[PDB]
Amino acid sequence: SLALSLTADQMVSALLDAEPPILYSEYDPTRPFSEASMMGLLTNLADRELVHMINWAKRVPGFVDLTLHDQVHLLECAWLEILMIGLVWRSMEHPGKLLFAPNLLLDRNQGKCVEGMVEIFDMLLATSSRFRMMNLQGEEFVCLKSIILLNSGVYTFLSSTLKSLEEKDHIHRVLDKITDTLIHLMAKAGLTLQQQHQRLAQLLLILSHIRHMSNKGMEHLYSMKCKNLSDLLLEMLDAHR
Amino acid sequence: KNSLALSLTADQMVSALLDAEPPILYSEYDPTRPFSEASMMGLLTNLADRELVHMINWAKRVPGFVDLTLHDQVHLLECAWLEILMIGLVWRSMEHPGKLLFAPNLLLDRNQGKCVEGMVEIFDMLLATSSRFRMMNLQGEEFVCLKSIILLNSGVYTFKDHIHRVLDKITDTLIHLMAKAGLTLQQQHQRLAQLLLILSHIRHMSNKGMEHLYSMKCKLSDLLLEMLDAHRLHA
Amino acid sequence: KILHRLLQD
Amino acid sequence: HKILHRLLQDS
Repeated sequence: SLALSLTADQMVSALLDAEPPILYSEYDPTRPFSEASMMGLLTNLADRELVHMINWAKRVPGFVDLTLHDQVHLLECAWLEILMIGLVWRSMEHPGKLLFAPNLLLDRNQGKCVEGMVEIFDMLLATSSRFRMMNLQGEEFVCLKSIILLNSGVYTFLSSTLKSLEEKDHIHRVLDKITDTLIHLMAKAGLTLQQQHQRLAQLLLILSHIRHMSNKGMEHLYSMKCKNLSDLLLEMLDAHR
Repeated sequence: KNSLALSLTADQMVSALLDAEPPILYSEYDPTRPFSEASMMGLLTNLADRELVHMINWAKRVPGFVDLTLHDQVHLLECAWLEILMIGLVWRSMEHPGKLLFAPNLLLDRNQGKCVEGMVEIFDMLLATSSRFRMMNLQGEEFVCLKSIILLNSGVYTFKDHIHRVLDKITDTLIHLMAKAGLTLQQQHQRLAQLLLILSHIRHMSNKGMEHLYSMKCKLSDLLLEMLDAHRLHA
Repeated sequence: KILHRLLQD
Repeated sequence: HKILHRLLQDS
């Protein structure tokens, strides 16, 4: 595995060059954004983002070393979290707004169009304002996002084999490398040791909030599946049920 | 308005957190070794309901928690209570691979959890966390730092500068504990990350667990129902 | 709310 | 084989 042999700088550049593009939605400002069209737009957007995410994940150092069954599992667990941290990162420079797409910028007053969504909107806004306060760096964000991929389903594995634990062990060695990378970045920005450990902890605690937002979001999503989404996003919701 | 918690040393922080630890409670002494779904949920609920009273008193002794308004205190305990119960359960179970030590007289395994629909999954996650704590050789001083972090962290964004100054202090304490135990600088920050990443899984078990609990009551004393209803309001 | 009482005792 | 499984596999 080359992932454990990457220097910190190579790790950052690998992650930066794998960044997916920022996709546009088919939002028509003249059309009245009803509740049905609002979710239509969000759903079409996420479905196209999933294709890019799957090819992004292949380029995360260490990911392709895992079995295909494990790759599937990690992505099934983490896809909404990954969508959400991307959303929150593109939204940093837009206080009080969520930039779902360069042409879809929303405040909390929208999304009340969709019942139960304004609470999650509020939480995504507060995460975005938190990243703004910390002045999160792009090199730190791609580390965080890679940590979500490798971490969110690492304790939900079947792991029926002693060798299925050896798969968990490699994921932890990669996670440790990314921690090393984050610390490297903070020392280079002039932070002291105490400041490095403090910032490192602050960023990882925000991941617990991202897990919370995704779980609440997922709960509403496979409840909305009951009410009257495409095939890939259908199998993704079904995984959390 | 300055907080006493920020002036505490690391050792002072550790000792204040140890001293505040809740007691290990027992469940009813007639747990018919073959359990049903109703007696399974009875014992667990009664035990959790008694633990809550001690949790509220432990929270009041976490340094800096009393500096928050009554509203902020209520909010944090409402968001965090099942996470706190769970990390407590997982901590006790460290010495019992394959089992969950809910109480000294109530030690269960996988297939006892089958007695309740869907509890199998959460049991398996709790066992994975405990076994992970065990392989990590989690120490009691680290465990109490982790449990305070969950209390202050898990509702901080659902509201804040005071909380974050306090969180930083606990981080300093956790690193202080790791340096004293002889870890290098790299081992210190790698271990810090590993421990805080596990908290995301605890958040996830609490979320899955919560959604069963407020569907069970849908399909428990007044304090437990008000704690439970605080999450159902968003379902 | 019961939690209010318990945080003052 | 689900959709995600195929897309991960496309070489």
